[PDB]
Amino acid sequence: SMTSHSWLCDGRLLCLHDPSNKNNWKIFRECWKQGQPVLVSGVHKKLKSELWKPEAFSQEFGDQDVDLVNCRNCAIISDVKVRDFWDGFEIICKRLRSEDGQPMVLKLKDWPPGEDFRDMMPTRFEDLMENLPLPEYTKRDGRLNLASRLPSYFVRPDLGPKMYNAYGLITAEDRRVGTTNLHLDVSDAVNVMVYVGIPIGEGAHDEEVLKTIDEGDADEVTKERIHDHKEKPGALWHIYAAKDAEKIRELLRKVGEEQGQENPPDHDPIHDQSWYLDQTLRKRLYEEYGVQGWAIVQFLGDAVFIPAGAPHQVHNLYSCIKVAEDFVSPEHVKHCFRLT
Ligand SMILES: O=C(C1CC1)N1CCN(C(=O)[C@H]2CCCO2)CC1
Ligand SMILES: [Cl-]
Ligand SMILES: [Cl-]
Ligand SMILES: [Cl-]
Ligand SMILES: [Cl-]
Ligand SMILES: [Mn+2]
Repeated sequence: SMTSHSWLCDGRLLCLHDPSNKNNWKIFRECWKQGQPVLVSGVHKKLKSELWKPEAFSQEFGDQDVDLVNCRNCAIISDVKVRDFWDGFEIICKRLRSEDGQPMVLKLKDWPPGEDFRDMMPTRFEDLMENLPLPEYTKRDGRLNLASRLPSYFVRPDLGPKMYNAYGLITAEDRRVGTTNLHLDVSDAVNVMVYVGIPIGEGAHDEEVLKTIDEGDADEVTKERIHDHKEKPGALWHIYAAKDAEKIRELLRKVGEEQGQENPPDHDPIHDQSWYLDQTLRKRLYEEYGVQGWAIVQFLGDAVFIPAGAPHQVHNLYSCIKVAEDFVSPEHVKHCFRLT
């Protein structure tokens, strides 16, 4: 039977099932006020699927100049054409190679650049903004989005949305690497998975994806979404409550010191965006500091709601296109205030 919602993370994560249900706010606001993330499934069914394909981005925009990041070692690949990224998205024999001769796991940096999404892609902008869930929170002029209503005493988010494009991590060694490292945002965000590319040429890499989800601490109901419904998993997230951010900084200062980094006692390892919490670090956070997080698998069409101030990291299982919009909910406006 169709149902309004369900629970993941053993009851700790709300999953809303109908992205356009006008009564979603009633279930949402109780979880959101407690500083929890929220998942909304089914957004892909509301979109024009032909606007979100890697081959269309390559054909329409392929001649623009961009920088890429090598996810395995953080090396920057400077001033290449954006088609050099898109044409290797799903076909592995077309990817740029490292010196070792392996195909690289790449992230497309800052594209479209700054606030240019709306100017470059007006039809994509319309399709996304008209179909975001919880529209009183997430639309630029929603009644519960304070972004446009705040004085300079508050840090205001840039004009969005922002696109996040990267290949899937592949090997056993890749399990310890992030697509996006641990960081926090002073605004709320909604992050939508609009396309998942399961490759060909090394298509059989499906069993290391299961070990990554399992070792990632994913709950038994999330594991059922693969085996039972054959949905496409895009990315493994870890999110932590805003209230736990200082204890995470204490762990990362102690590990930095153990690894012979030489850091002043006050430096901020979350702001640095230099760490990915692997299975060893996540267990140490729990055992030594008493901190539990949320392990979330984002499938095609899932919208992840990330609370302001919540530390979070992202690990792509397959090649992903994500589109995110920042907003300022009244529940979390304290996180962007410039005093006390
Ligand atoms: O006590 C709180 C509230 C959450 C409980 N905060 C202190 C830290 N904080 C900041 O430093 C601002 C300075 C400009 C942007 O972030 C904001 C949040
Ligand atoms: Cl909060
Ligand atoms: Cl467009
Ligand atoms: Cl709403
Ligand atoms: Cl990063
Ligand atoms: Mn973020």
